[PDB]
Amino acid sequence: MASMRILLSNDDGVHAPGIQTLAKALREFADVQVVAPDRNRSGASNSLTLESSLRTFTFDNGDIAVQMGTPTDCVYLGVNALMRPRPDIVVSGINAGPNLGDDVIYSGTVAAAMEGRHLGFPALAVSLNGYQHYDTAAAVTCALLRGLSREPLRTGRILNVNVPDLPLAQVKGIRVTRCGSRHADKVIPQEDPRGNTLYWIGGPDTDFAAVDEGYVSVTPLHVALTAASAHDVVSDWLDSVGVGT
Amino acid sequence: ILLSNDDGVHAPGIQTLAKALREFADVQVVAPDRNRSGASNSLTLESSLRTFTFDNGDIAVQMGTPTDCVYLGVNALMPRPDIVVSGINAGPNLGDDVIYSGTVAAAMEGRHLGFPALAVSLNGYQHYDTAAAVTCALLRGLSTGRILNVNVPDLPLAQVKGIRVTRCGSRHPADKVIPQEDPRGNTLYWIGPPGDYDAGPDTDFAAVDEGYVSVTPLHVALTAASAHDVVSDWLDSVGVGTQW
Ligand SMILES: [Mg+2]
Ligand SMILES: [Mg+2]
Repeated sequence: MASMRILLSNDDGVHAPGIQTLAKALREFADVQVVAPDRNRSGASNSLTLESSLRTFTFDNGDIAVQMGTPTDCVYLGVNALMRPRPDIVVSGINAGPNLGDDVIYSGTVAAAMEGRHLGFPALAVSLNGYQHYDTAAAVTCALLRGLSREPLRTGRILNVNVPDLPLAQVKGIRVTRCGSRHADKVIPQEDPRGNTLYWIGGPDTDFAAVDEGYVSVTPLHVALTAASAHDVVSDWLDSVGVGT
Repeated sequence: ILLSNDDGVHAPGIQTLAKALREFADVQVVAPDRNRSGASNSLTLESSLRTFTFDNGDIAVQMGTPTDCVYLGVNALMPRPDIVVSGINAGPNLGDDVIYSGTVAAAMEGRHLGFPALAVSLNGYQHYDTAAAVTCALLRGLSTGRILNVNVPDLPLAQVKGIRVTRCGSRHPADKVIPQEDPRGNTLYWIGPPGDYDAGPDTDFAAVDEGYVSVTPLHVALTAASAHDVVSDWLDSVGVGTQW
């Protein structure tokens, strides 16, 4: 029953209908602090903005927008400075458009969640497979948060949630999925004065399939980029050709 | 060699590397037509990407991503390269940022396509020669399915101490959040170390602090660590589809 501290961010910026819908739904049963970008960051790199002062705007309701802040900037500032006591969880969304595939790491929605993966509860990244039923997506997120406060799930990770763009009553249920994959298939030029020649035009368990079949898709993600297997197969490769003239 | 980057075909880091590498190896430059450090690094999956070709051979993909430059370079524009390299970046690529880095991304498209790949970055602004020298030394190797991720101190080559096989950190422990004001009184926040330290003994972060070339074997993480049943059981135990 008790009040969970939620850091809410996104990719689409403080004004987006997705984050503002979710925030209203969440403020009914949780303490919500919005720290989001000052603009829509679709197509924009994610990174922590280091050693460069970030200006902070405060809205009437207390939402805060970070001037030129990436989704990771917002999460970093929210976790370490802007939400006191420190948030229990980071929620990122609701994003306008899906976040499916192995390409999700390059998305700002996932990136914000990823930045909040070390908190008390695993981070949620929430995307709507469209632009209409934010209500459905906000409902699915609430169910998830209630569940986490009931029986906690292991931290250090994120759940990537994709919600079909459907009325709540038409959603068939929730599946635990794994990410899909979309991609040599390059084509030919067609410029009117032939300005250039070199051109391009570039599973039953995948997240794509569950969403297409009308289900909420939940993919558990973690970041691990090193093998102890690689660490010394290049270390003995380095000490092979050491210092010498 | 296919040489690309994140900061553009005219970038100092890539030009200094392409010149130093043209000593030992043959290089084909395919890089974005503009600085992309602020742009997303995914492939542009369903559009027609124009290319520009300079007198020296260099190719610039118009509005290209760093991965686009590797994909479009290999399977459409360039004999097949021996090693795909991602030019000397202006600025570090340390810890969590490697997931987000355009420089790292370009190397990643390389090994997905099935090539050896190198990504290199300068922790500063001045000593591209130092970084080029380090890369040339490294490329001079016996001439893993993982990319090396290399970070170089911004020092004259003679001031550089060693070379460390490192792993990635998350975020630097020394990087704190420091509240500030501007002359207008606006509230501002500054992320980073107030001076000097305390980094993980084996991390990419640590090496650079101590004047050492960080080299990390790398592969991006979209895995679950087979934690699919852990969550599957969690949705059954707690009512998540109940209230509808
Ligand atoms: Mg977005
Ligand atoms: Mg760059």
